[PDB]
Amino acid sequence: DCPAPPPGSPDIRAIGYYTDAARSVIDPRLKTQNDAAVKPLNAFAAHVAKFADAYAKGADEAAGRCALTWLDAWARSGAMLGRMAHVNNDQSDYMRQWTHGAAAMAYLRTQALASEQQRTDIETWLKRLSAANLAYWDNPKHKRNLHYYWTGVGIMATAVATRDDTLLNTAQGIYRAGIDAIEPDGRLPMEMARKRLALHYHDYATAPLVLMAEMARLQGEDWYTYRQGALERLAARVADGYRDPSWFNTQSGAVQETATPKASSGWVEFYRLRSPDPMRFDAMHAAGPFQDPRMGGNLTLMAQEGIVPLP
Repeated sequence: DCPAPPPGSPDIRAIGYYTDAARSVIDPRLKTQNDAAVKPLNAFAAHVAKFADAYAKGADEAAGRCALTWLDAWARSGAMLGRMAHVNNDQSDYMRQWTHGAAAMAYLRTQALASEQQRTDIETWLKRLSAANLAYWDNPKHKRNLHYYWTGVGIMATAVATRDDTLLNTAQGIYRAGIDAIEPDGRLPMEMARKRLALHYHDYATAPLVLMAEMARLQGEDWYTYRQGALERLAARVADGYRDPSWFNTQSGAVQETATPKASSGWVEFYRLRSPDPMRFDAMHAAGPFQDPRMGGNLTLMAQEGIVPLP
């Protein structure tokens, strides 16, 4: 019983909700308007990740076809390929980057059940989404923070699913841009300027880089070896900050919000299997399970069973 797919409009009109210069203080009304506006995008992502999780469970190919049913529908309608709105900020482009990621991840781990018209429809739609998100960064005034790192997620999964080598090289450049931006002390300067949200924005910048390196294993490449030691410092700062936020308080100049690891912090399931000091990540691991549609669904299960379940 595959549920009805929601409509896939070409246009996205998301609304920025930050009111300060450091983009750290949130307007309740401006947030609630954005959520309702992006609700079809947030609903599409959660279901296709859920449909991928049920397929990964085993003995549930219908769930796998259900995710393809949803992806095919948004592919043929040209979803997210139309007009991008800039109310206050570029939130619409950011939502296109996340939803394309969730869409690509759901396709990457379910494509084994795809039909030939489902392949042409979804892969073509995934490639134009990859191109549209990429060209957005050609304006050098768009500053390449975690939204740039998150852009590589949809491109990387599109490249592994379609064996597109140019899209692979493009995603690799996004990943290496993130690793190269880490300072010797393990900080990300554009994420440290977020005042009370410096720890949250260091944590959500680590997730796209971990997921991209984990998808590189699927093509037999170990991207964790690029400038080895840098990613460890940034992940170590995140884990330490959840235990004691004093370093983020000093370097950001503002006391951090008190929040527990959740959702995209599930990159720690993947990275604890790789770190030279995996016990630093015990406390974050204990806060699981971890699921995030923008990263493919359940991160604890994918960290144990692999990202693509064997057909």
